[PDB]
Amino acid sequence: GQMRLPSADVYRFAEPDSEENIIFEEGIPIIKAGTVIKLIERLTYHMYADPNFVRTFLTTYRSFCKPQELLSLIIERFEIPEPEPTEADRIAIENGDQPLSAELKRFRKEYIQPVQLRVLNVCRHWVEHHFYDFERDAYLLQRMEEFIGTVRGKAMKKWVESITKIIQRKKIANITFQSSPPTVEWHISRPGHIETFDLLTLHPIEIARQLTLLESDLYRAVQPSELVGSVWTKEDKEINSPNLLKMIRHTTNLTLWFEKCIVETENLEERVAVVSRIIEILQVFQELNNFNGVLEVVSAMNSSPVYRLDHTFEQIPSRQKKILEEAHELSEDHYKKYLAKLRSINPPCVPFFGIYLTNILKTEEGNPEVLKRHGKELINFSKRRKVAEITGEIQQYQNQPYCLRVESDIKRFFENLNPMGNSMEKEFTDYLFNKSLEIEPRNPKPLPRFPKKYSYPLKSPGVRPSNPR
Amino acid sequence: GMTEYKLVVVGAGGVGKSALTIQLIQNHFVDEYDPTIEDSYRKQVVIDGETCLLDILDTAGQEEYSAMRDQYMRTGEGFLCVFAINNTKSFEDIHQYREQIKRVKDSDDVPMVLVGNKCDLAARTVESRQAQDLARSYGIPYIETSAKTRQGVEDAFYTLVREIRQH
Amino acid sequence: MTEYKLVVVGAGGVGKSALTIQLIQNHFVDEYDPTIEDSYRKQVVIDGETCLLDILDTAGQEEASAMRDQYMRTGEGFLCVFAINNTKSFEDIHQYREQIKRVKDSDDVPMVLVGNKCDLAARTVESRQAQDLARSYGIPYIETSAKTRQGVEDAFYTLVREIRQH
Ligand SMILES: Nc1nc2c(ncn2[C@@H]2O[C@H](COP(=O)(O)OP(=O)(O)NP(=O)(O)O)[C@@H](O)[C@H]2O)c(=O)[nH]1
Ligand SMILES: NCCc1cc(S(N)(=O)=O)ccc1Oc1ccc(F)c(Cl)c1
Ligand SMILES: [Mg+2]
Ligand code: NA
Repeated sequence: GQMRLPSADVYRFAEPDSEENIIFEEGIPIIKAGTVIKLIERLTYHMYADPNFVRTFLTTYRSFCKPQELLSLIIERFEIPEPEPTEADRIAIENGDQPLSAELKRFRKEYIQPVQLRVLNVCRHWVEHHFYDFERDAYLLQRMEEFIGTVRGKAMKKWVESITKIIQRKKIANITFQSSPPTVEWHISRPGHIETFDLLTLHPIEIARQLTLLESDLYRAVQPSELVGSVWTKEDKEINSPNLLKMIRHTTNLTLWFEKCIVETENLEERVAVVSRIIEILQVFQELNNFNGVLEVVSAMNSSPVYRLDHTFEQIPSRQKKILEEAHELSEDHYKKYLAKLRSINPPCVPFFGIYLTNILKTEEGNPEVLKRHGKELINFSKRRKVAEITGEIQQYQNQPYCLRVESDIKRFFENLNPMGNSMEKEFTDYLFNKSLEIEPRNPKPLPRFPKKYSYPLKSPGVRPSNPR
Repeated sequence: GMTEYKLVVVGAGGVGKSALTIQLIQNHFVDEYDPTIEDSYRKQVVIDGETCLLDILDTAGQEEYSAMRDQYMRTGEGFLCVFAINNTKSFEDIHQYREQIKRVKDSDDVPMVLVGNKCDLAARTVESRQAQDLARSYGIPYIETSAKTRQGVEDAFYTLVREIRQH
Repeated sequence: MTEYKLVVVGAGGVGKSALTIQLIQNHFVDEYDPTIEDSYRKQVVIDGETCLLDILDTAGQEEASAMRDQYMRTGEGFLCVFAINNTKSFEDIHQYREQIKRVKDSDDVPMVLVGNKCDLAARTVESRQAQDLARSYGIPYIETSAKTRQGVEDAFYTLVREIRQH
């Protein structure tokens, strides 16, 4: 038979499941809704582990439970009473014999030790992967240190001593490849001559590689704490979502830099060379699975100042028109082809983050926090699972590093890019559009001619890599 | 077959804009949503006796990708310009959204509707007369909607489709 | 995208977590933090087909030995890891093999035998003895180093191929 449990009057997590406290979805069960007590019971269940549930819960719980209250509840979960001696044990003791204590030994082995170990696994994951709760609340950290540091008894000892050390290391807080990264490529600008760096003077292969390293690092730095609760859209977004915002602002700045490079090149022949070089960079982004970079280029080409430049488009080689068109097709029909491509490639990649943001925001806005059942309010956990499925997909693409060498000067050049200067956004984007009108006026105004601005060769070195011995 | 209208929702972030399309496309009568579901933004409707398909683009949450607005906007035949009635800044933003739509579509007469959205019980700061005056100055309809009761939601989208049909 | 549920099992300290983190992050973990249960996901193209690996990293410490049935039920394939400088961990392999067979009620569970820490010179388990055991199980034997990456992709992706051909 099943093990008997402590009385629900002395141990709250022994209350029977009912539709008034837990609802399952239609081989472990999937929880649709429940009380916080039932969620924590199933988070630390004696019959099975649910590591995905642990991640989901620790990512999303603050929308229904405060960090201080979560710690109190898992400490309460941990402190399980042992059963009293049974009749057979009593009779043995009355005869001066050692009791078999069969029921007690089974309850320790099959209920207490698994639940306690799974409570410690929640603590371990909380400290390792959600440490911001403790960075933001020093007293919460003190309580966790005291709880872990006072667990007695040999069965938990190895993990208690380990978690103590992990906490201490987190308080004061290296990649291997088997292949070598390819050689850094140079074009007109030579190493160390940062003052000559520009769109046409750096090697287009190396522009795409260094932007991919930069954009990959920005992508990998975004934590779920910047996303849950839609906090990047709220008044405190600069406080709560700084890595996400830095990533988006880089993308915006690069898009505007591409547009500025195009429309400030007034000579038609030179501007064709500029656009052709940008489409070559897009081709290397595609080869690197840098989808953020692909869309930076696509967004620039579809901007109002660039899209209208029919005389420039006419002179772009057909094969490059096709590269740009197929890249734009990734975004059509609500990113249908992009989503399929992302799910088919071999990482490393740099996803486009915007789709994730829209899906997290709409999941949060479109589902209720609670479900009302039998007069009780239950936490709608299905909604949190959906959010954590998105943050989990984000995290899965953050693991794989690019096997590309950083060039510190090219990296600094792109980190310091500032096409808007001191201008505000409207002033700057009106400037770009007015440049577009200047260099290719609206029909029936005639097309003017403009002098060349570049003193160096416009011929691209191409995007196939070279390899000296 | 039936006409498909490509509609685009634009407006300031952080003030409940996404509730408009969610409430439209939703199972009206079950408060639930999975936006990742292929065609969670397509809806067949009957407007003035004529069946059509609405394809709604709402990039809510991507407002900081400001250089992508042109590309997103060019996909649209008609636009809902949304502000929150308790956020005066979102109302003041409307002028620049409209100017950007006109530039991207290269037209002074783009089908669009102005939508004032009530996203919570915080105090209203934009009176309906102010929004009506702005809409009249642009020659476009004004619809107010609730983010919680679905009031006005159908009117906002159906009015926009009528603006497209009568363009 | 086909999804594959891989489970990494073996005695405490043999390098199950280091192997998994090297596969997932290309990083070698120097610390010895005993695992309770961890899970990882990895999208990867294997033999031209994209799939999604779900990797369960399990507890080797004996204090967790009563909690294994639950993860053996869910796993589709098992990496059975010992360390080539620890003879006791090699002798522990057969206990994992037998429990997996009992739980899944099957003589034919996808498995790979992994001899880890092959970067260390002080070997105490000879390759021949491990290969003999693998042949008796009908499974491949792959020596690995979580430190240098030697054999790591081969071990995990061989297990995927075993599940695919099951
Ligand atoms: N030299 C060397 N050390 C290794 C290798 N793999 C793991 N180690 C080291 O061995 C120790 C234990 O590794 P770990 O991955 O934690 O082992 P585990 O099997 O997961 N232990 P547990 O069962 O308790 O979770 C760590 O100090 C780790 O750095 C390897 O291939 N080479
Ligand atoms: N007639 C529209 C052609 C066009 C298509 C795309 S798209 N939708 O394929 O991404 C993007 C931009 C774009 O306009 C351009 C203007 C100047 C150029 F130098 C080039 Cl190359 C393209
Ligand atoms: Mg481990
Ligand atoms: Na206001």
